[PDB]
Amino acid sequence: RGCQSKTYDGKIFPGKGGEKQWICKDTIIHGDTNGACIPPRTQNLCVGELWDRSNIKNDTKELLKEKIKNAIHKETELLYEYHDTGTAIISKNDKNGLPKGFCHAVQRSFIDYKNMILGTSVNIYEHIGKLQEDIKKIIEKGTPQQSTENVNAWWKGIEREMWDAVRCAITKINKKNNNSIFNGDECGVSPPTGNDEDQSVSWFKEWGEQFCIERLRYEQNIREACTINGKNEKKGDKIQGACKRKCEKYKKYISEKKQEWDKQKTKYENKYVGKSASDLLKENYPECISANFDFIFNDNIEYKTYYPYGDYSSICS
Repeated sequence: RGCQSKTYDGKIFPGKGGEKQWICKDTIIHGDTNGACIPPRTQNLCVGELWDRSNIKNDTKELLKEKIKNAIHKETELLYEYHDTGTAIISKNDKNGLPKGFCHAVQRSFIDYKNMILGTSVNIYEHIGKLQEDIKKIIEKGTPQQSTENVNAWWKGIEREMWDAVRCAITKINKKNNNSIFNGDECGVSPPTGNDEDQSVSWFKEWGEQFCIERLRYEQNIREACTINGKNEKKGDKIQGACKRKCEKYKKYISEKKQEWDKQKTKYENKYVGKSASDLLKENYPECISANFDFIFNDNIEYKTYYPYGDYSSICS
């Protein structure tokens, strides 16, 4: 049942809206994994074979494995379409001849599958949930007794194969264009690892890439509306028409993103002592280089007065 074209950042043209939004949950004690804000992509994860209610209550680990593989293959195929058509927010920016943001999206969904199966899934997500309980039962009955350790070992034992589903799907795309010859290793010869394993970090990094890309889109729109003629617009007396409109859209945007930033920044910096949320985003995404997060999301009252449009207050005046 299902696993259709993605819609998490809006439907693919001629499709209208249907976009999903980041869902932030109050993070209590976090000793193992978690994650503060759930990505729209994660909410659109192709589960189908696994769930819709669990559909693996009485399956064997071998059949569980084939379903996971099928889900991963389809997810990769669907994400390719979503970024290729330039519908995903992170694909809009610029563009092997892989669509912009596609590899990052696939890596993130792979990590989401891993965490959903290991039971170490950040915020107990509605659709999945009880799915993890049945996984543990299937594994416990299907493997030699030495419970969370057995599921972990099982995943490690099949991880290479699951990643090959991604590589295989990438090569299967070689039925479309001859602009590039995909060998399947474009998104990495091995699955994501390191800090990317921690779903909390993966989600925050995704939030940051999207945020920075949208910020640049607002900047371009602002520049086109506030800087023609020779220089001025709404410098003069106050902010005029088109320039004010674009600047106001940005102010509104930052206002909405502030809550998401605070929660993720706090969770990340408290778990990774010494490391800064700003560095994490700037070291990973080119789009975040020009973003001064501390300035953009400053809580001072003097800030909203002196800089009504945040970091773009000078272009907006």
